[PDB]
Amino acid sequence: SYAVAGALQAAVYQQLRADAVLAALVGTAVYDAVPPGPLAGTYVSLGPEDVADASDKTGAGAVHDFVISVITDAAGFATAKAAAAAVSDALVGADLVLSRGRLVGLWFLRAKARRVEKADMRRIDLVFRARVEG
Amino acid sequence: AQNGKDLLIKLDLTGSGQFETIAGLRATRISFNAETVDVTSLESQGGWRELLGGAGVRSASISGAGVFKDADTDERARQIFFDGEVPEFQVIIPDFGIVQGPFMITSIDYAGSHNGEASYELAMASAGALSFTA
Amino acid sequence: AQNGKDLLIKLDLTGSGQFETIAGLRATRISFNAETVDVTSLESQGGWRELLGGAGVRSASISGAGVFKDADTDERARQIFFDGEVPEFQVIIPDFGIVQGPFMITSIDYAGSHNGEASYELAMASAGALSFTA
Repeated sequence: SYAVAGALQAAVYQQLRADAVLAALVGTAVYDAVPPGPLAGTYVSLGPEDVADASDKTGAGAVHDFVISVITDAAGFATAKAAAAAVSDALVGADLVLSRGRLVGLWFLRAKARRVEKADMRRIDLVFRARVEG
Repeated sequence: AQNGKDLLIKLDLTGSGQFETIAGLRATRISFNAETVDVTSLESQGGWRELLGGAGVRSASISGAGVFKDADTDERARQIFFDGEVPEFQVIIPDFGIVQGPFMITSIDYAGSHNGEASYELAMASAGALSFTA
Repeated sequence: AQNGKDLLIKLDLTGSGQFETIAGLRATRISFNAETVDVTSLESQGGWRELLGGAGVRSASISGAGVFKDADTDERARQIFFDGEVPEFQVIIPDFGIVQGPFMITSIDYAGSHNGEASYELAMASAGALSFTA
């Protein structure tokens, strides 16, 4: 990663769990590190980033196509699509504040949505682009 | 840096100080030009071309494009073309600011295919004095 | 070097000292002329054409063209053609200074096109002594 991405994940995690919806759909189950226990089963997960270095002569920036996946164990997955509807409106047009550097925009990209393991879990990825500035 | 979504172009609905952004507007480009009027004498510094600057005519052109969204402001651009007017357009630069110049509406072209969206491009050219309110 | 848009030709509104530029004029020219009075003797040390200099009559011809902007200074150019008089005019060579002579407006002509603007040309001739105020 570049210098910003340590604080970019800390900002897009704190923008979640303060959004009013998805505190009523997913609950407290927004985490990178999944805590030990019984695995609630409608969680979201925010880790797999990748950077693209949109830089210049004066300073440097980056383009983060970070992935926020929504997992559900429900029978259908209109539960996950309702949960990622709550993910995406919390992030597009972010106006976040970072700890190191700035971001200028948080857009949306590809969002694959398929059946993952043994046709039982339903995971829907959400790729968001974050053009940041170091 | 600044966001690309905050760089907008916008219309005169009523014609007197009423500004709304147009439509689905996927791309904007305010584009400036200068006619580089040459004054090179028989002796000039060793053979380099000398230019005058302020005597040249200068202009601006706006090239907007995006999806066809029928708004109060998309139909307004139609009425400028059929009844030829030069209203006070406005291109806002994220941190520079309002330009506030009279443009004509030189080229409008609505396009559509059998499998995609309804789109339009929208070309302009200058018609008077621009401004810069910072 | 010097810009061409500071080469203004001025017309009298009241006929006494109130000098204003005519209208939107796009090309302007003051043209001086001498008469080359030939004095070629029998002896001319090889047959070179000898000239006299002081004897030839001298003239100044104004040529102005531009767009029809119906200012009051443009109507004062129109009416002095009708009751044909020789009012005082003033050409400002941009950092030479002032020409300040009387001129007769020989040819005025108002032209328009279906796809163009209304344009006027304007040609004047010397009517008396010329000066140079600088």
